[PDB]
Amino acid sequence: ISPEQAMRERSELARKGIARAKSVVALAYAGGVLFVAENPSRSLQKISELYDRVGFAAAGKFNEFDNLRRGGIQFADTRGYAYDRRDVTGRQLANVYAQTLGTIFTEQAKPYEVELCVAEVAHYGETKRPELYRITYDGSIADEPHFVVMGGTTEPIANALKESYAENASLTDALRIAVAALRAGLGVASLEVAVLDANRPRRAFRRITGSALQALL
Amino acid sequence: SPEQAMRERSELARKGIARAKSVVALAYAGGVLFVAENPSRSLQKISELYDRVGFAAAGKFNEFDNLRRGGIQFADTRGYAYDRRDVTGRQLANVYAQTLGTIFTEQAKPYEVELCVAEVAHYGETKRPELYRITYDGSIADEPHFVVMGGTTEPIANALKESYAENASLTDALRIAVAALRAGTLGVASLEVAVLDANRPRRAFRRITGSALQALL
Amino acid sequence: ISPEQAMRERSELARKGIARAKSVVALAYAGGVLFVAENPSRSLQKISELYDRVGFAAAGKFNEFDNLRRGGIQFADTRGYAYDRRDVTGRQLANVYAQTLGTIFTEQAKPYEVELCVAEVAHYGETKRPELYRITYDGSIADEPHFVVMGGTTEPIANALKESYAENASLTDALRIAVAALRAGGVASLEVAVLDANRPRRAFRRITGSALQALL
Amino acid sequence: ISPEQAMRERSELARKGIARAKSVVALAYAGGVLFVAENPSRSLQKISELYDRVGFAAAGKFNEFDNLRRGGIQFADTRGYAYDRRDVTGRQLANVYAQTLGTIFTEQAKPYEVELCVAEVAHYGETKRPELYRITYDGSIADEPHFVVMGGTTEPIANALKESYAENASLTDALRIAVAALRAGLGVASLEVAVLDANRPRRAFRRITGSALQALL
Amino acid sequence: PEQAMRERSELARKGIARAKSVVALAYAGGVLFVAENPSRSLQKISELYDRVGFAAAGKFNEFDNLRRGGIQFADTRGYAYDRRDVTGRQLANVYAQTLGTIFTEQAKPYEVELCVAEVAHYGETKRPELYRITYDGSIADEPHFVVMGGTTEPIANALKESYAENASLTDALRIAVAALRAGVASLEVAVLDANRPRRAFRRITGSALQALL
Amino acid sequence: XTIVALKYPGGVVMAGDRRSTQGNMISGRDVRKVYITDDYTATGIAGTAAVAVEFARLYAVELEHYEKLEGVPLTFAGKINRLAIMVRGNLALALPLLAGYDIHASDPQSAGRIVSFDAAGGWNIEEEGYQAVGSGSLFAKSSMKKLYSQVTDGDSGLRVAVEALYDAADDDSATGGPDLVRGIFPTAVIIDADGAVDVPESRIAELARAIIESRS
Amino acid sequence: XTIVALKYPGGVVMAGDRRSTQGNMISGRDVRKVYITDDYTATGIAGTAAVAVEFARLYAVELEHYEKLEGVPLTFAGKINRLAIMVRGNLALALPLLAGYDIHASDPQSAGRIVSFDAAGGWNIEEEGYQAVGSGSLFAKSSMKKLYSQVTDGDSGLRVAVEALYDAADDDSATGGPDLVRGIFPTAVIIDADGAVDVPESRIAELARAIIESRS
Amino acid sequence: XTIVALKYPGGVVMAGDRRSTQGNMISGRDVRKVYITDDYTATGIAGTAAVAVEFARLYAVELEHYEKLEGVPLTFAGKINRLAIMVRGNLALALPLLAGYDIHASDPQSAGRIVSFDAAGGWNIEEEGYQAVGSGSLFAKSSMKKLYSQVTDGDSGLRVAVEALYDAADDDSATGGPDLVRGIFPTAVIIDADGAVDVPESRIAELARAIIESRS
Amino acid sequence: XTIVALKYPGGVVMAGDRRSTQGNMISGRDVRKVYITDDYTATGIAGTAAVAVEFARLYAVELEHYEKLEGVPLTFAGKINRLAIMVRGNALPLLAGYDIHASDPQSAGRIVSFDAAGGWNIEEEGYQAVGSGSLFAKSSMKKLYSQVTDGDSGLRVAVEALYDAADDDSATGGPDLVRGIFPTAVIIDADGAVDVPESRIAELARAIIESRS
Repeated sequence: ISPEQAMRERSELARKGIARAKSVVALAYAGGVLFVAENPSRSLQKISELYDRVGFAAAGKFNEFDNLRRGGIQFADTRGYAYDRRDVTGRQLANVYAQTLGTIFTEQAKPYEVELCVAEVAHYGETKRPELYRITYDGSIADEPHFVVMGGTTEPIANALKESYAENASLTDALRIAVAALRAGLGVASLEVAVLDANRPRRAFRRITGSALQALL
Repeated sequence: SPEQAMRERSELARKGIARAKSVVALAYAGGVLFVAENPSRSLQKISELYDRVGFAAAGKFNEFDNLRRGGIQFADTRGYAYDRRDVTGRQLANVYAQTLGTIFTEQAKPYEVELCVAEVAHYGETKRPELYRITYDGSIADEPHFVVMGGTTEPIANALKESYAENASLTDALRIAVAALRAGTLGVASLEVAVLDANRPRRAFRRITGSALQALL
Repeated sequence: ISPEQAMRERSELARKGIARAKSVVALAYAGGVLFVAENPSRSLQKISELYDRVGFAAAGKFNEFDNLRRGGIQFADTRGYAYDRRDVTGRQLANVYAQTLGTIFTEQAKPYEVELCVAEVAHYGETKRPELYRITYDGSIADEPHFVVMGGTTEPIANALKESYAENASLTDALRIAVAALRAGGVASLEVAVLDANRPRRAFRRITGSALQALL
Repeated sequence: ISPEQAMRERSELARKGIARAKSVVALAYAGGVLFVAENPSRSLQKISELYDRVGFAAAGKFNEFDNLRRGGIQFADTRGYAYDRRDVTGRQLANVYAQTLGTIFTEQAKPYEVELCVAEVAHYGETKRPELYRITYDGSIADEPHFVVMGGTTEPIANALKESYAENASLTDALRIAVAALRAGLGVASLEVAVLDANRPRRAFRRITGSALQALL
Repeated sequence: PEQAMRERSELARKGIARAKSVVALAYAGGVLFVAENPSRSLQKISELYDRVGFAAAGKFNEFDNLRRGGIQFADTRGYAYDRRDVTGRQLANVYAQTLGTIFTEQAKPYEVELCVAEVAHYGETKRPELYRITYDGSIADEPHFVVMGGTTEPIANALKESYAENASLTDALRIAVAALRAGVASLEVAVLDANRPRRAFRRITGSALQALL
Repeated sequence: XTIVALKYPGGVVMAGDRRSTQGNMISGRDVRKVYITDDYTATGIAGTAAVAVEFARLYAVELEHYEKLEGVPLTFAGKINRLAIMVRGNLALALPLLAGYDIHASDPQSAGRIVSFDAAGGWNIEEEGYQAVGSGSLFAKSSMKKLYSQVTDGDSGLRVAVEALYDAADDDSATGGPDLVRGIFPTAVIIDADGAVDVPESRIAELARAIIESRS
Repeated sequence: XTIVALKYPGGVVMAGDRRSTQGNMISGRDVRKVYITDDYTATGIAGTAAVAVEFARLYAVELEHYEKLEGVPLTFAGKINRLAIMVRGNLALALPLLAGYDIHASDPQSAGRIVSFDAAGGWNIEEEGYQAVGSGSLFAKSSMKKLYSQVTDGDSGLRVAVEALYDAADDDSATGGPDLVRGIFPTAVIIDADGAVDVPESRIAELARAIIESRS
Repeated sequence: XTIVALKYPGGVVMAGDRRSTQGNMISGRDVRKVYITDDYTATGIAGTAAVAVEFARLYAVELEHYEKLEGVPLTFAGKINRLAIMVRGNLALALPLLAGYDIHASDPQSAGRIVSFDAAGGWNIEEEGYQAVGSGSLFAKSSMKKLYSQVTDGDSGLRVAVEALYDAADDDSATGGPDLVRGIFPTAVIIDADGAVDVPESRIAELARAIIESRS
Repeated sequence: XTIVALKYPGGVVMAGDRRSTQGNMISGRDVRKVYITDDYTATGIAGTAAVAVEFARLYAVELEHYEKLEGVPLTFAGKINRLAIMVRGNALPLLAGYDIHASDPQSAGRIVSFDAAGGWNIEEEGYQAVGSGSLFAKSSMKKLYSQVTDGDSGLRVAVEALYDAADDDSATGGPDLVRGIFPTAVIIDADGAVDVPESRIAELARAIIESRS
């Protein structure tokens, strides 16, 4: 059974499922990382905390990425308990996601129709540039320095960001640049917003909802 | 067809390696030098394995990192059960050959990787550095001077066949390697460099980063 | 799925891989058995000791025959420990390799691209003619009385030996007849070793460096 | 392909491998059963003792029939120990081989390229006619009363025995009648000879080699 | 999926058609088994349990394996419950499950056709039972006779006319020998004798067999 | 309780008492301890009704199982072997006594066989003519010792066996004597070339009543 | 009980008594404790009839099993190794005494072998000429110490073995002496270059009679 | 045996005696019990040479294993965690004393760390300045209690550690004093911002001689 | 029983007595307890003939197994590690060896012992002994060790230490002049491990005895 053939059809099945789903954007700003996703749902989340300085964002089939979300928290909590809280990093989680997705694609019947983003900010009182990793349906991992765009039609959103992005932008500015890029290919009702706030003492993940979000939007 | 499946699997792998960035490993006066085109701060293609043994790879990260970890586990287990001297480059190269060979023949997809295992002499001993490269199919080759992996290898290999000098200094060997790479800007920001320094008493692996790497450039 | 077809394609895949690899020659001489292989490598060995009077030589894909070399050593040590050192024979090891290769040829996705030679000389102070076995990729075992040729293009090397072979050739003579015979298909390119019947227990002896030049 | 076919492809695969191999003859004489085989080898045996009054002979691929020889000895020794030595019989062993070959022919990828003969003589001081069984590659068992011919080109050798077979013929006579037939379709250097001697108290199998065989030829 | 079943069934029918024939019939004193068998040691008819018998046609190695399996089953059941638990239905049922599983899970289906027969216990009056179990696990309850192996139709038709219920031993044997053709060195014969105290299975061989022919 | 077995010219006889106790209390007066296991063997266990019957049933099943599977009975050695395997497997308790007649032995007169089992589950072919197991075994053996010379056939053999059981009861409160009031007597099996047969109660009653009148 | 073994020039002899006891009670007068296990070996166990025969049977099966599988018997060292593995496997009790003849030894006159097993299951090749196991072993060894100088061949060796068993019975109530009333004598096996043979009972009877007449 | 550890401004020092005893008998005089485990840690075990070195070796392998896998060393808290896991895994014996320097702590003068383990396998970060384990630990701690005020740097810290071990040996026969006849002295490790280094035997010998001179 | 080992310039020597006892009874007079395990090592166990030979055989197989698999022998530290693994997995051996890879050849001799808990110990005091006569042997070597200047004087001290062990411990066997049985010994230097001839041990033993009378 042709390996070429199998591998191309599986890639297509996955790419199409991701292209059919809503879009997510993750970008580096002054106070950390900002996650913005098109999400009409009030209960089915696409963005989540993983560990203290590490966040998660995904696009694709919910049941598939939530399984991964849950699994990542599982892996993170076990590692931090068996070693120290500082062992848990984005690189480690991205890596773990890469092995998991790679195995699914290689081994399961249908590949996961997901695209993941793992981000990490500095520990409190430290100066380290935010890290953003893109993990794709086949286990490919990419280290992006500025932004990550996942799901739907990525090209017009990616091109809109290359132009608008500017390093060390404030929260309000970064949000608008992100909401604008999502319109290239929407308010409180159709959005999910969260930040990995580097100024938080331990848990960097913070959700920006309701009246507080309208204020910055 | 058994004959056709093998050629396809070979092609799938060869294409994935050709698509990735390049790595060069070469013998010099003070040991072995590894130079890779690596923009990423946190994802590494070069690593320590054991006391005088080093690792370098090209291809799909998730796959070669999994092998890097397996090699470290193997080496640590061997050195503990026997003696630290049992761990050799030959041994590690052999283990990678068995592992890659098993993956290629028996998995639904071969690994899109090429690996180089290098070894220098123990402190105060005179032994010529050894360099082994293991391929996606489990083929192992003993190279006496240099190893080139990933991307378009031919122009980088030919550039070295010409510019390669035995017993070259650190500064000279680095430039000959960076040139060779450039053929296929390449500053500190885009380079991952390390040496297996034979003058180190136990652990030969040393990373050359930041301001210290600028000086030798 | 066609048994006749699958069996022919697997045979071809193996044959081609062996034909692509460097050549090895194993022959009987006065003091025992002599192994000579084309090997540019200083660390990746094609010839090896198995047990006290038993030797190993292979041609093909390294990772595959090294796995078999290790497996044969594991088998031999386990047998000799559970029975006596004399239970380990060339016949036994060749038989085990035949079962192993035969099973690989049937159950694994890809057959092993190897050809193996197991040789045995007499115990110290005994007179028994050297035994040489050829084990092929499919599990076929052949008892050869004079020489075994494996890997690459075997016919010109095999025919070169059929003519140049002397029953009780000396070490120096046997080596030249073997090196000459390879050329029909020096030190930095050769791996040489003997199963010396005059050694008290361990017959396997590697002939390297200055000592080998002296015989060439 | 189809199932009627598969079974045919296998018969041929098997029949061809047996036709390619050297020939073996097993015949009843006065003092028991006589086995004669074309065998240039001094160490790779085609004829063997199984149990006290039971013998084995085979033609085909060595690795395959030796595996069955070993399997038969294992079965016989286990049976004789769990019941009594008299439980082991030719017919019993000839049925075990039929079940084993039949299972190989059906459930394994490649049928065994073998043809087997199991012979049994009477216990000491008893009068029972020698029994000869032929077990073929597919698990077919045939009860032959006078002789069994296996391997190579069987038809011309069988006919030559018919012309020269005499019941109750002496050892010397039976040997010549057997050697002549093999020749039709050879000395101590190229022959394996053995008898199941009914006059032996317990172990009937006796090898006739060297000078003693010359003295009979 | 449909083709596979058809092909397999066809393969099975062929091997059975290539083999010698067996006949099992009800008579006055129990059940009678008659088979074409040149061999002196490879048996096609056997005892299973006290009142239960076994007869088969097809590939020897395959039906002997089933005979052995049936004896194992019967001996285990009788020990775990009582000797009366073992019946023809039970063994046929077990053979049906076994052949059915083989037909569905192995590469090649068994080239066999089996007959399990049962007579009454001593001093009881129950009509003999005869079961035909085929290669696919189909079980048929036959009231008078069962014909297996070879070319069954001419043997089955020859019995349909000449069949007398309550026939004696000598008469039943001749009607059976006369229907297979449609001697002692070309036959295997046995009865499930309902007049036997415990073990009903009795082989009729040699000089005793010539008499009744 | 007591089981005795003795060889006579032409065969063997095995007899057992009928009592079962729970401490000093009589819990059984009708226990049958000796059972025919095949056409040529019988077993006896100096234990409860259930142990004696259950063992015999499992053993008889095993012997007939072999006969149906293989077409022929096990040889006597094979029967003892299967029994030993069964006894050693139950010690993973009272020990069985086997009485048999080897139909393939060359001398039919001495073809009778007695096999006992020791505390560790080891078998023992008896060569002295008789044996006994159970709490009254020594009294039975010492009685047979003095009476054995009177054994010339099946009947004088049976008589000696009944008298040994009577002596066991006379000295061991755990072995039951002949009960004239209830008409309960020891059971017995006699095996010769024609096979194993249960001795009729009326022959035992007659022997027991005569031993009684004679000692009165 | 007592089993003795002694090396004579060109051979080895092993002898065992015939008694079995249960406390102070004589339970056997005919126990056979010494058995030929292969053409060149014999085992003796100072235990019950069952332990002696069962151990010997399993050992004999294992030796012949190897011979049929491999085409040649195990070397003597391999025979000891299989016996040791069997002994250690039964421990994890009475220990065997192995007597043998190494057909492959250089000097045939001293090719006789005696191997014993200690409480922990360890083997020891006896180098002093004789050994004994069992409850009368010390008495037998101390007797052989004084009589061994007379062992110049197989016959004198058989005579001394019998006299050592006689001395063991004379001082240890658990060892049986020659029984002239019943005609029961120690059993023995002699092994030399022509193989292991059972010594005829008539030969042991005359030796026992001469020993008795001499001490009278 | 006794191991002591103390914090000085800028680092930590750990020292151990050299004796080993099998009851009242001196079985060792050169036992090394303190080993550097990574660039900033050292472990000491008040046990045999093998327990001390085997533990240190396994712990050092684990720390370096993490560094190679993740690219950075574990934090100090993670090093203790891995040590605790290893200790609890061995208890389901003598307990580890860990000395270290946290290179990530804000105040370098107090970055030295001492961690002990109780009988149940529980870790304890010592905040009183020093700790000791072993049979002479109470004598060593009571000596350090009176001398600790003298610790102003690395040298005086080392002197106090050697004098604590001297006091342990003076009151506990299982702890070894400085042996002037053989030139054997306590071993010691010193860890500061530049890493862990073995203290030269010559420096310990001078401090030991000054302590001996002072007590005289 | 007693085994002794001592370092001499450029070498090491190991010797062992020949007795075995069962309580107070002498069960053996020719027990060999010291065996060469590879070209540069020997092991000695103060136990029965079987324990000493079986342990040595398994250890010898393990050292040669590694050499054939990896092409080179284990380093000395690796040989000790495999021995320790073997001892912990399982009365306590004494290992004597020569490190062909050490810097100074005169001092390359090695002695490794094991304590009750299975812990290894490299001995740096010059000698060591194990067994029931070990304290007597060590106290004897303590006074005689300054006389060791070479291979031969080492062997004499080793034999005299064993003599002293037997003189004070009834479980260790002294030289038996009646039977001609003497302690066995192995000597190891740069040229490898060799069994010391019985004739040389016998001579040293006679001179020790002559000197004491």
